[PDB]
Amino acid sequence: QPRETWGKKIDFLLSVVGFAVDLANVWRFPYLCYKNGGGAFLIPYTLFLIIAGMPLFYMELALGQYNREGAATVWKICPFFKGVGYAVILIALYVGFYYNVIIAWSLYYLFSSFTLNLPWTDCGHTWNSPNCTDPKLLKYSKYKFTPAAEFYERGVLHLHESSGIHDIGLPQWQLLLCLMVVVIVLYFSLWKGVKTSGKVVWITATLPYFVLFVLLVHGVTLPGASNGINAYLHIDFYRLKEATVWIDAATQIFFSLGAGFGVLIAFASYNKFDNNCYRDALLTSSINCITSFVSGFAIFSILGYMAHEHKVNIEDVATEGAGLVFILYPEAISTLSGSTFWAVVFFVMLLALGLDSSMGGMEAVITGLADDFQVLKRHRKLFTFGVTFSTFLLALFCITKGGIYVLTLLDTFAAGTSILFAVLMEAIGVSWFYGVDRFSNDIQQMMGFRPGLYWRLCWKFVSPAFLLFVVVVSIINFKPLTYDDYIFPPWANWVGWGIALSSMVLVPIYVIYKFLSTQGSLWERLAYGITPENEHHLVAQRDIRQFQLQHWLAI
Amino acid sequence: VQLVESGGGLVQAGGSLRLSCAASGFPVYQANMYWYRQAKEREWVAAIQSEGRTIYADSVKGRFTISRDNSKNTVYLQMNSLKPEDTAVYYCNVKDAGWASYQYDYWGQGTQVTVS
Ligand SMILES: CCOc1ccccc1O[C@@H](c1ccccc1)[C@@H]1CNCCO1
Ligand SMILES: [Cl-]
Ligand code: NA
Ligand code: NA
Repeated sequence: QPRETWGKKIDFLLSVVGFAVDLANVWRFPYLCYKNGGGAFLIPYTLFLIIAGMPLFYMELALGQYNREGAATVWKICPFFKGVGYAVILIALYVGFYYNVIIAWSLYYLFSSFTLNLPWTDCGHTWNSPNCTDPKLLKYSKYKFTPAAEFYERGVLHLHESSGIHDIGLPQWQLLLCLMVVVIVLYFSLWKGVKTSGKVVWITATLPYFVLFVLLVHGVTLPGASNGINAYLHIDFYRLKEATVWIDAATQIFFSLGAGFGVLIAFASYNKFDNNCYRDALLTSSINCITSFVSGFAIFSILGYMAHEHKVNIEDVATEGAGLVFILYPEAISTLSGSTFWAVVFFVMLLALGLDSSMGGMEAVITGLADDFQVLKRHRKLFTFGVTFSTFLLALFCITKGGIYVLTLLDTFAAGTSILFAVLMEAIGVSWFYGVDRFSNDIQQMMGFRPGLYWRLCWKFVSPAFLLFVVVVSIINFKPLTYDDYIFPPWANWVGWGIALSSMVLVPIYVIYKFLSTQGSLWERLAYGITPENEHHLVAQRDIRQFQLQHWLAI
Repeated sequence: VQLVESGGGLVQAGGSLRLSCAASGFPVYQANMYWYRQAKEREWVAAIQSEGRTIYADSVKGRFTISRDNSKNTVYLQMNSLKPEDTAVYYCNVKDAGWASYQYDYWGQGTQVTVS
């Protein structure tokens, strides 16, 4: 059976947007903008989007659209690099092992939102410690004795019952049920392919923007919202002289766009050959970054409201990550008129933000491994069930009582240096070994124009250089594993490094396997490993372009 | 899906030759129809795409004209000012039939074109 195409281009576009835009855009980018010079932070961020993020996004979309393969089997163009695709698939599975747990947290909060008295508004619950204090009497974000912080930690995480990652306890049945619902939704969104995934993203990718619009219109009218917005966009150009600001912008671009993660390649593998993936790459990257910028306005409207309610400054309330959306935002919601409506819409928005990114991540695995194995391709429902059930079982660790520690370890070591290395290897294998000139010819075959010298330069030198810089800083600026005041044991750090290395060693391991499993002399084996599999009849003729300097000097 | 190529033969340098691609099993008017040649590796020649856009390889641009007849479900390749370097077996290819379709990537058996 031939591979199906997207039922519509809107299906593909919304799948790409849904994967790209998630809770990161909302809970990481605004805080980075506020902490890294406000509107000045947009200069490194926009520059990196232009020079690395957009070029990589374009590269992966064009690669998927031309080769019509997943992350692993797209390396028929450079056989030695199939380990890179295997590493990307492994990283996607690893990331899903903990990302769906944050989705399950959003689902738990949404279920808890179906009340006129939100559980995070007052103390006096079973999960409340005697130190719980009415927040109207009170860094604020680090105060753990508020109804919202205590609700999160003790009635959602039950983290008070785990002393560390050495004793994580058993999975929590409420979070277990929420994870079951999340994985069932993922299965029935993924089991019948892109034909139904592309229609599910009509809701999961567009609902967040409606919710964000209503949140913005309400936030701008809140007392103190203007002060929060001013703090958000206060331009400090002297912050651009610090390497930390540029490192943060580069890391945010790389980990928000998701280029080279195996998802864009899989999505473009279902495109029509005529599709203009250049326009789609530009549009979707711009949408991701503009969504982050616009969501920062709502985030900091609420932050300014909270700072005005507690008579504190933005620095005291300003926070990021799960803490923001699960403590600070619920607390603000509990003080609003119609707090139930706001909680429901906010957590529906979090669910929509996370669900299509989980869809994209699991589609990466499913497409990549179905392209590699025909049994998996002809059994999509069974293989999707296998993937989702494995994700559920291995995410059961992150919904234990000490599941936040496992989640921290995974969020640190599953797609960090490992995914950065995998994407750098992809960029090298495409723009140097396969050839940026060959890639441009492939793009011309589909769109009738070759990419301009800008894109070829970015693919061969800038995006590889950006990725190398980000890997080097990720390794250099590694901080030992910690969660709040908890410091993980050394063996936890070793386990995290092993998780990081598990996918990264597949690249050299596959190169060694391919070299040893290919018959011939050393040069014949190298030629077969760098030559596209449909050109291996030329290796006998001793016509290998990678063995000439014109190939490597070809920009 | 089936693709039958016809129109190839022996032509003189600078001569004209029209290849035909009779398609069955799909509508060519919404399909990405590609022409390739193999004298060497298979080389993309021209394409008439889902929305009717005609694109050509640099080697043949200005000399070849790809066109389709919706009524006959046939794609044509009008090869003008042919040169000996154009001697090859020309393959008609359907990449897909649009969006709500399948990636057929079906190839014809090829039509031999010889110049001079
Ligand atoms: C690793 C492939 O991407 C994902 C796999 C599973 C769930 C979510 C995934 O995407 C998100 C993510 C990737 C890596 C690490 C953490 C989270 C985000 C989703 N927005 C685009 C960037 O990737
Ligand atoms: Cl972002
Ligand atoms: Na993102
Ligand atoms: Na998303």
